[PDB]
Amino acid sequence: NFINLYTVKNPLKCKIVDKINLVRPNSPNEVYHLEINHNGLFKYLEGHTCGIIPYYNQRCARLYSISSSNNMENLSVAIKIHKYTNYGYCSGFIKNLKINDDIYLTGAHGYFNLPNDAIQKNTNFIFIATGTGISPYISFLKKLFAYDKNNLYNRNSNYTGYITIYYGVYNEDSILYLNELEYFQKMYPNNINIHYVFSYKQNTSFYVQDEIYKRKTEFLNLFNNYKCELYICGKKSIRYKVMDILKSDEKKKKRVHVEVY
Amino acid sequence: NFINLYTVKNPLKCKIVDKINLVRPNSPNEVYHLEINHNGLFKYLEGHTCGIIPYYNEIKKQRCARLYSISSSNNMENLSVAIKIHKYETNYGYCSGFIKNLKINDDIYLTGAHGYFNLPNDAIQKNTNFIFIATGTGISPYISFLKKLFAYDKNNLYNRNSYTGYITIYYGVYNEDSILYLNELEYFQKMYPNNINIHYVFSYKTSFYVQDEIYKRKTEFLNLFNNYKCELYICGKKSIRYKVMDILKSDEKKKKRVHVEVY
Ligand SMILES: Cc1cc2nc3c(=O)[nH]c(=O)nc-3n(C[C@H](O)[C@H](O)[C@H](O)COP(=O)(O)OP(=O)(O)OC[C@H]3O[C@@H](n4cnc5c(N)ncnc54)[C@H](O)[C@@H]3O)c2cc1C
Ligand SMILES: Cc1cc2nc3c(=O)[nH]c(=O)nc-3n(C[C@H](O)[C@H](O)[C@H](O)COP(=O)(O)OP(=O)(O)OC[C@H]3O[C@@H](n4cnc5c(N)ncnc54)[C@H](O)[C@@H]3O)c2cc1C
Ligand SMILES: Nc1ncnc2c1ncn2[C@@H]1O[C@H](COP(=O)(O)O)[C@@H](O)[C@H]1OP(=O)(O)O
Ligand SMILES: Nc1ncnc2c1ncn2[C@@H]1O[C@H](COP(=O)(O)O)[C@@H](O)[C@H]1OP(=O)(O)O
Repeated sequence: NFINLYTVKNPLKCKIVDKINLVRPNSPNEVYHLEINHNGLFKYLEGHTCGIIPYYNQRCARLYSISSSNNMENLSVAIKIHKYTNYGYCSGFIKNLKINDDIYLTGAHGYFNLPNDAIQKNTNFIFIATGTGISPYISFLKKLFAYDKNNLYNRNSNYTGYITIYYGVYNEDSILYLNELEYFQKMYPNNINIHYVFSYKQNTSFYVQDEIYKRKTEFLNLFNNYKCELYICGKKSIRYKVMDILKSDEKKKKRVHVEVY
Repeated sequence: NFINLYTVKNPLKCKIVDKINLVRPNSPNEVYHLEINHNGLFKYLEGHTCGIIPYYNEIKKQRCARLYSISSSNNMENLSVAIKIHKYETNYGYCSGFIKNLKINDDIYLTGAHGYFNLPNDAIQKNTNFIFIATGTGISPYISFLKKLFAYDKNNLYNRNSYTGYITIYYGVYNEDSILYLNELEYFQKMYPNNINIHYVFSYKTSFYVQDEIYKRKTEFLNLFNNYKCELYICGKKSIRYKVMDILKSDEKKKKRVHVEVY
């Protein structure tokens, strides 16, 4: 496996290649996409998180979902900058990062991966996310659809499954990896469908779970009839309402994946 | 004055006196109330947080502290803290697992105090009114406040001994068994029925959270904040903020009266 190949006691020294503002000006969020050069040495599968040790050489690491596929030279992450101005520990660190600065990662973590024969089987997917929770799904799509930023005009994909995405963000200027999401949507309209759920519409609260609930029968159809592998990434609450819909098998629980923070 | 007396560099060595399950069986949560003996050495005002450094000793050199709101009053010998145990898969959060495994009389290392989520310095004398808004462990500093204002003493609950302002509490939790510090909260409502009003918003029951309840009765909330010069506090989830603020919005001196601590 690629898990724990690097730890806080022997982290990988990497370099920042790019740092991009991921949101657009109507967003109340501040989120940076980081392109990180790891000399081909950081090993990972799509869905894995990496740890970043702020100000390394307190030695405390933070987890971040990898937003790139295995085949790509550099790796990437999306980091929301937390504020209370004071910043979160890592938040403050990422904020003052400069291009070509050193950054220390800890070996692959987590098990939020694709089934190992997803392309062969054309397995269908339900991806549910909020905020930065979209990152692993972006890494998933980049793999399944053989994405290439320098070669977007070709395809290239042997994946013929159907992917449904439910994504909750504040507004549309808060949708992360919109470039990619809109691209996949245009290039593969028979393979992918996306429902955005914006929290700004309120002020009743209405979130991504509530949308799933509105589409209960359709959601049940996809999971049951199309044997979708079901993923949840973001708010911890998403769980109960979505799990309830399914309940209303052990063979089924292996098809459900959860990563909340 | 008390901020950063203890740091990650010089943490205060304390003792676990008690460790109590704060929720009741129908709760899906696990949360422990820790009584901590700091030998009068840890200084704080009501509303402050302390840091706990998991696995600290005099292993590896991970000094990674987490903040927890103090739920006791200054006058109490020991200090209180309520910690939700975070799980995934089971695996535990970093500090969560450390607290999970904590025994009575174990060493625990504190930093602090931290924060400025504090009462007005003359609240009792001026009998100032309050609106406290909370979710989950966000009730903690409000418990601290109440213990100071109402002169709470576990060993002398049959005495009145209290402040005569009005406090309105909006508290969002999963269900009844998930109410943290239900004993105290029920004791305050029984003993000071004309000085406190608690509104519970249960998420187990579209979504409907604590802000939505407040938006449901926004005119009365407006009247409380404006007609009673209430100090407004918000502790818990970041989202609460905007829904509540908007009603207030539709300023310069009224922002001195609003307090927010989100996590
Ligand atoms: C499996 C997993 C995957 C994750 N993936 C991502 C991801 O892809 N992208 C992403 O952005 N994040 C992700 N996270 C979360 C991320 O790891 C961090 O938790 C996040 O970046 C905040 O870290 P921080 O050090 O900046 O904040 P911290 O310093 O750890 O503080 C945590 C929060 O408390 C607040 N805070 C800190 N100090 C105070 C204070 N004294 N008073 C009041 N408030 C305070 C901060 O504002 C912050 O919001 C993931 C987490 C997990 C567990
Ligand atoms: C001002 C302030 C006051 C606070 N007051 C309180 C309080 O009174 N009571 C309280 O309980 N908390 C409070 N908090 C939050 C608290 O400080 C901690 O953030 C909380 O205890 C979680 O810390 P942890 O080390 O156990 O989880 P961490 O290890 O830091 O991880 C954070 C979350 O991610 C999950 N996670 C970690 N690693 C993984 C992984 N590898 N894969 C998947 N998931 C993972 C954990 O389960 C956890 O839910 C407060 C925070 C602030 C900023
Ligand atoms: N309990 C919840 N369940 C699902 N989504 C939520 C919940 N609380 C907030 N959200 C939403 O998740 C999205 C991303 O949040 P974040 O930026 O904190 O990661 C936002 O739209 C946020 O709405 P809100 O605007 O109410 O915060
Ligand atoms: N965006 C939100 N705004 C207000 N309350 C929320 C939000 N998301 C969750 N909650 C609720 O706050 C309470 C405390 O949560 P926690 O246990 O995480 O501290 C829970 O009832 C939780 O409901 P839910 O059951 O939907 O998570």
